[PDB]
Amino acid sequence: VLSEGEWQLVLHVWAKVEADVAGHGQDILIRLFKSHPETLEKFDRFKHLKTEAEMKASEDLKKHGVTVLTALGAILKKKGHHEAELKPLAQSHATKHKIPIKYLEFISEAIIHVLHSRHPGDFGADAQGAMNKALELFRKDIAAKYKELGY
Ligand code: HEM
Repeated sequence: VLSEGEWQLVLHVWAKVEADVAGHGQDILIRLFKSHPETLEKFDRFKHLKTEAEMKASEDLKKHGVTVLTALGAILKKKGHHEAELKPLAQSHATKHKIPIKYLEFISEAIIHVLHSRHPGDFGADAQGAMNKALELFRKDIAAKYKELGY
Protein backbone atom coordinates (compact mmCIF):
# COMPACT_ATOMS: atom_id res chain seq x y z
CA VAL A 1 0.00 0.00 0.00
CA LEU A 2 1.06 3.62 -0.50
CA SER A 3 2.38 5.57 2.46
CA GLU A 4 0.92 8.91 3.55
CA GLY A 5 3.99 10.63 2.14
CA GLU A 6 3.51 8.93 -1.23
CA TRP A 7 -0.16 9.95 -1.37
CA GLN A 8 0.86 13.54 -0.63
CA LEU A 9 3.22 13.54 -3.63
CA VAL A 10 0.43 12.12 -5.81
CA LEU A 11 -2.18 14.65 -4.70
CA HIS A 12 0.23 17.60 -4.86
CA VAL A 13 0.87 17.11 -8.58
CA TRP A 14 -2.76 16.17 -9.19
CA ALA A 15 -3.85 19.54 -7.77
CA LYS A 16 -1.84 21.06 -10.63
CA VAL A 17 -3.69 18.87 -13.16
CA GLU A 18 -7.09 20.00 -11.93
CA ALA A 19 -6.08 23.57 -12.79
CA ASP A 20 -6.49 22.54 -16.44
CA VAL A 21 -8.38 19.22 -16.61
CA ALA A 22 -9.30 19.67 -20.29
CA GLY A 23 -5.75 20.43 -21.47
CA HIS A 24 -4.29 17.43 -19.68
CA GLY A 25 -7.10 15.18 -20.84
CA GLN A 26 -6.37 15.89 -24.50
CA ASP A 27 -2.62 15.36 -24.23
CA ILE A 28 -3.13 12.09 -22.36
CA LEU A 29 -5.67 10.55 -24.75
CA ILE A 30 -3.75 11.68 -27.82
CA ARG A 31 -0.55 10.19 -26.39
CA LEU A 32 -2.43 6.96 -25.65
CA PHE A 33 -3.94 6.78 -29.15
CA LYS A 34 -0.69 7.54 -30.95
CA SER A 35 1.47 5.19 -28.87
CA HIS A 36 -1.07 2.36 -28.91
CA PRO A 37 -3.40 2.51 -31.98
CA GLU A 38 -5.37 -0.52 -30.78
CA THR A 39 -6.74 1.66 -27.95
CA LEU A 40 -8.21 4.16 -30.42
CA GLU A 41 -10.13 1.30 -32.04
CA LYS A 42 -12.00 0.80 -28.74
CA PHE A 43 -13.69 4.20 -29.21
CA ASP A 44 -16.46 4.29 -31.83
CA ARG A 45 -16.57 8.06 -31.25
CA PHE A 46 -12.90 8.58 -32.13
CA LYS A 47 -12.12 5.96 -34.82
CA HIS A 48 -12.40 8.60 -37.56
CA LEU A 49 -9.47 10.63 -36.19
CA LYS A 50 -6.48 9.76 -38.39
CA THR A 51 -3.99 12.49 -37.40
CA GLU A 52 -2.78 14.19 -34.23
CA ALA A 53 -4.09 17.51 -35.61
CA GLU A 54 -7.57 16.01 -36.05
CA MET A 55 -7.44 14.63 -32.50
CA LYS A 56 -6.42 18.01 -31.06
CA ALA A 57 -9.24 19.73 -32.95
CA SER A 58 -11.93 17.34 -31.69
CA GLU A 59 -14.11 18.95 -29.01
CA ASP A 60 -15.71 15.56 -28.35
CA LEU A 61 -12.30 14.07 -27.53
CA LYS A 62 -11.55 17.00 -25.21
CA LYS A 63 -14.91 16.31 -23.51
CA HIS A 64 -14.03 12.68 -22.85
CA GLY A 65 -10.60 13.69 -21.57
CA VAL A 66 -12.35 15.69 -18.86
CA THR A 67 -14.62 12.75 -18.01
CA VAL A 68 -11.63 10.44 -17.66
CA LEU A 69 -9.48 12.76 -15.55
CA THR A 70 -12.42 13.71 -13.31
CA ALA A 71 -13.11 10.05 -12.56
CA LEU A 72 -9.42 9.37 -11.91
CA GLY A 73 -9.14 12.43 -9.69
CA ALA A 74 -12.02 11.24 -7.51
CA ILE A 75 -10.28 7.86 -7.20
CA LEU A 76 -6.88 9.32 -6.28
CA LYS A 77 -8.31 11.56 -3.55
CA LYS A 78 -9.83 8.50 -1.87
CA LYS A 79 -6.26 7.27 -1.49
CA GLY A 80 -6.18 3.73 -0.06
CA HIS A 81 -9.98 3.50 0.11
CA HIS A 82 -11.34 3.90 -3.43
CA GLU A 83 -13.65 0.85 -3.47
CA ALA A 84 -16.88 2.77 -4.18
CA GLU A 85 -15.41 4.81 -7.04
CA LEU A 86 -13.73 1.80 -8.65
CA LYS A 87 -16.70 -0.61 -8.79
CA PRO A 88 -18.71 1.20 -11.53
CA LEU A 89 -15.62 1.80 -13.66
CA ALA A 90 -14.40 -1.79 -13.46
CA GLN A 91 -17.82 -3.16 -14.40
CA SER A 92 -18.34 -0.96 -17.46
CA HIS A 93 -14.78 -1.34 -18.74
CA ALA A 94 -14.80 -5.11 -18.30
CA THR A 95 -18.25 -5.96 -19.69
CA LYS A 96 -19.32 -3.03 -21.88
CA HIS A 97 -16.13 -1.42 -23.20
CA LYS A 98 -14.02 -4.62 -23.13
CA ILE A 99 -10.81 -2.89 -21.99
CA PRO A 100 -7.94 -5.26 -21.07
CA ILE A 101 -5.78 -4.43 -18.02
CA LYS A 102 -2.89 -3.92 -20.46
CA TYR A 103 -4.67 -0.87 -21.92
CA LEU A 104 -4.99 0.58 -18.42
CA GLU A 105 -1.22 0.17 -18.12
CA PHE A 106 -0.88 2.07 -21.43
CA ILE A 107 -2.99 5.00 -20.26
CA SER A 108 -1.09 5.02 -16.95
CA GLU A 109 2.09 5.47 -18.98
CA ALA A 110 0.44 8.29 -20.95
CA ILE A 111 -0.60 10.02 -17.73
CA ILE A 112 2.92 9.88 -16.28
CA HIS A 113 4.43 11.15 -19.53
CA VAL A 114 2.10 14.16 -19.65
CA LEU A 115 2.60 14.97 -15.95
CA HIS A 116 6.35 15.02 -16.53
CA SER A 117 5.99 17.36 -19.51
CA ARG A 118 3.62 19.77 -17.77
CA HIS A 119 4.81 19.70 -14.13
CA PRO A 120 8.52 18.77 -13.96
CA GLY A 121 9.03 20.82 -10.79
CA ASP A 122 6.40 18.84 -8.90
CA PHE A 123 7.09 15.62 -10.74
CA GLY A 124 10.63 14.62 -9.88
CA ALA A 125 11.70 11.01 -9.29
CA ASP A 126 9.98 10.72 -5.89
CA ALA A 127 6.65 12.07 -7.18
CA GLN A 128 6.94 9.96 -10.35
CA GLY A 129 7.50 6.81 -8.30
CA ALA A 130 4.56 7.67 -6.07
CA MET A 131 2.23 8.26 -9.04
CA ASN A 132 3.37 4.98 -10.57
CA LYS A 133 2.45 3.22 -7.31
CA ALA A 134 -0.97 4.91 -7.21
CA LEU A 135 -1.74 3.94 -10.82
CA GLU A 136 -0.51 0.38 -10.19
CA LEU A 137 -2.92 0.15 -7.24
CA PHE A 138 -5.71 1.40 -9.51
CA ARG A 139 -4.91 -1.34 -12.08
CA LYS A 140 -4.48 -4.09 -9.49
CA ASP A 141 -7.87 -3.38 -7.94
CA ILE A 142 -9.59 -3.20 -11.33
CA ALA A 143 -7.86 -6.48 -12.24
CA ALA A 144 -9.29 -8.11 -9.11
CA LYS A 145 -12.82 -7.21 -10.21
CA TYR A 146 -12.04 -8.37 -13.76
CA LYS A 147 -10.98 -11.77 -12.41
CA GLU A 148 -14.17 -11.81 -10.31
CA LEU A 149 -16.36 -11.31 -13.40
CA GLY A 150 -14.21 -13.67 -15.45
CA TYR A 151 -12.98 -11.07 -17.93
C1 HEM B 1 -7.46 6.20 -16.12
C2 HEM B 1 -8.18 5.21 -16.65
C3 HEM B 1 -9.60 5.38 -17.12
C4 HEM B 1 -10.60 6.01 -16.51
C5 HEM B 1 -10.61 6.74 -15.20
C6 HEM B 1 -11.78 5.90 -17.38
C7 HEM B 1 -13.03 6.44 -17.10
C8 HEM B 1 -14.13 6.35 -17.90
C9 HEM B 1 -15.39 6.93 -17.58
C10 HEM B 1 -15.69 7.71 -16.32
C11 HEM B 1 -16.24 6.64 -18.61
C12 HEM B 1 -17.67 7.01 -18.77
C13 HEM B 1 -18.61 6.12 -17.89
C14 HEM B 1 -18.44 4.66 -18.20
O1 HEM B 1 -18.77 4.20 -19.31
O2 HEM B 1 -17.94 3.92 -17.29
C15 HEM B 1 -15.46 5.87 -19.57
C16 HEM B 1 -15.93 5.37 -20.79
C17 HEM B 1 -15.22 4.66 -21.71
N1 HEM B 1 -13.90 4.30 -21.59
FE1 HEM B 1 -12.68 4.71 -20.04
N2 HEM B 1 -11.46 5.17 -18.52
C18 HEM B 1 -10.14 4.87 -18.36
C19 HEM B 1 -9.40 4.15 -19.30
C20 HEM B 1 -9.86 3.66 -20.51
C21 HEM B 1 -9.07 2.95 -21.48
C22 HEM B 1 -7.61 2.65 -21.31
C23 HEM B 1 -9.90 2.68 -22.51
C24 HEM B 1 -9.66 1.98 -23.81
C25 HEM B 1 -8.54 1.48 -24.25
C26 HEM B 1 -11.20 3.20 -22.17
C27 HEM B 1 -12.34 3.12 -22.97
C28 HEM B 1 -13.58 3.63 -22.72
C29 HEM B 1 -14.69 3.53 -23.60
C30 HEM B 1 -14.70 2.85 -24.94
C31 HEM B 1 -15.73 4.19 -22.97
C32 HEM B 1 -17.12 4.37 -23.52
C33 HEM B 1 -17.17 5.71 -24.32
C34 HEM B 1 -18.52 6.00 -24.91
O3 HEM B 1 -19.33 5.10 -25.24
O4 HEM B 1 -18.80 7.22 -25.06
N3 HEM B 1 -11.17 3.79 -20.97
N4 HEM B 1 -14.17 5.69 -19.12
